[PDB]
Amino acid sequence: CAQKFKGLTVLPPLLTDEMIAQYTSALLAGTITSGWTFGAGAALQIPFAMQMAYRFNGIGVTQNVLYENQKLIANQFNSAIGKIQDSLSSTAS
Amino acid sequence: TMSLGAENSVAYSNNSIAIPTNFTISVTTEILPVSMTKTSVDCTMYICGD
Amino acid sequence: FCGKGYHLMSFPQSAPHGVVFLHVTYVPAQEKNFTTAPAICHDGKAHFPREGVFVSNGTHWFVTQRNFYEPQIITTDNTFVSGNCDVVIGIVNNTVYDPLQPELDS
Ligand SMILES: *[C@@H]1O[C@H](CO)[C@@H](O[C@@H]2O[C@H](CO)[C@@H](O[C@@H]3O[C@H](CO)[C@@H](O)[C@H](O)[C@@H]3O)[C@H](O)[C@H]2NC(C)=O)[C@H](O)[C@H]1NC(C)=O
Ligand SMILES: *[C@@H]1O[C@H](CO)[C@@H](O[C@@H]2O[C@H](CO)[C@@H](O)[C@H](O)[C@H]2NC(C)=O)[C@H](O)[C@H]1NC(C)=O
Ligand SMILES: *[C@@H]1O[C@H](CO)[C@@H](O[C@@H]2O[C@H](CO)[C@@H](O)[C@H](O)[C@H]2NC(C)=O)[C@H](O)[C@H]1NC(C)=O
Ligand SMILES: *[C@@H]1O[C@H](CO)[C@@H](O)[C@H](O)[C@H]1NC(C)=O
Ligand SMILES: *[C@@H]1O[C@H](CO)[C@@H](O)[C@H](O)[C@H]1NC(C)=O
Repeated sequence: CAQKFKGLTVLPPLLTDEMIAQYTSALLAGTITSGWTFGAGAALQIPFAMQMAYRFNGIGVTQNVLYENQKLIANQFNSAIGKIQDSLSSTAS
Repeated sequence: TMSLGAENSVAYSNNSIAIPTNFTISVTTEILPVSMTKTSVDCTMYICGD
Repeated sequence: FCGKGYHLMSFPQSAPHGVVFLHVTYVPAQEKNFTTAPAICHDGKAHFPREGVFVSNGTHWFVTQRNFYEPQIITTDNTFVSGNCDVVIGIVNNTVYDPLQPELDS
């Protein structure tokens, strides 16, 4: 089975596929609920809208733009996320 | 079975924020190789000497 | 990249067939609970901080920098006006002190 014999084996990896998923989930939760403060020390909570406003402010656009177009930005993000599933589900991998 | 780390939970809320009130200065090291040993081989003597 | 945390400066050292760096970093500590709001409405106008966040000491309201706790009184020099008070979600009523008219009224 799987060729085998003749002294050719395959060693299983140290980290299973569950530990990696746990790590990625922890990273996602930290990024969502802390922003970038958890990468330099203790995680500090902050509302998501304020974090996005500060990320807008970091690229040269004043923070009132998000506070005026929050609904449009959320809808655009949701549609963009939805399109990724269709893009990946196609046979053209 | 190896342990990934300590469990934690962030107290997320609609209107809540945390601001630090003190700081700590940390100093850490880091080691990086640069060069190795230079060697030369005398092939004629090594293949067969004398 | 240069150490863990907020980088300040580095000092190099020599090692056999190698090199050693000493990274100096800035690490925050001792956080506290606080209550925040996105905007403050004074006279039918929306006020936003310049380079700070809105914080509440249970009863009063202040503005402070995001990396160190340093409360200050909300004035017209700390915030800028844009729009009205019916488009931002979570706006909080308060008052903004004008540091010019009341004392320098002569
Ligand atoms: C911010 O954190 C620093 C430590 O990183 C605080 O300094 C430390 O303050 C404590 C007391 O709060 C000091 O402990 C005591 O100090 C006295 C005076 O020397 C000494 O007689 C006692 O035996 C005891 O050690 C500690 O020494 C001090 N650390 C240093 C390096 O001076 C600082 O107070 C904090 N500031 C705020 C606003 O929280
Ligand atoms: C939060 O901070 C405010 C700002 O100082 C405190 O206000 C108190 O009431 C007036 C406001 O100037 C002062 O006469 C008091 O001395 C203030 N108390 C202080 C400075 O301890 C307020 O008490 C603080 N705490 C709460 C729960 O609101
Ligand atoms: C903040 O202030 C605004 C304006 O003063 C308040 O809006 C008024 O709300 C009352 C009801 O409590 C209405 O009868 C008025 O018509 C509203 N407009 C005005 C100009 O008075 C608002 O209620 C206050 N509170 C909040 C949470 O926004
Ligand atoms: C935050 O506010 C929104 C809108 O008012 C609400 O739907 C949501 O349940 C709130 N989250 C809480 C109270 O945890
Ligand atoms: C802030 O308060 C909430 C409830 O009052 C509490 O669960 C939370 O632990 C507090 N934050 C910190 C950093 O202790």
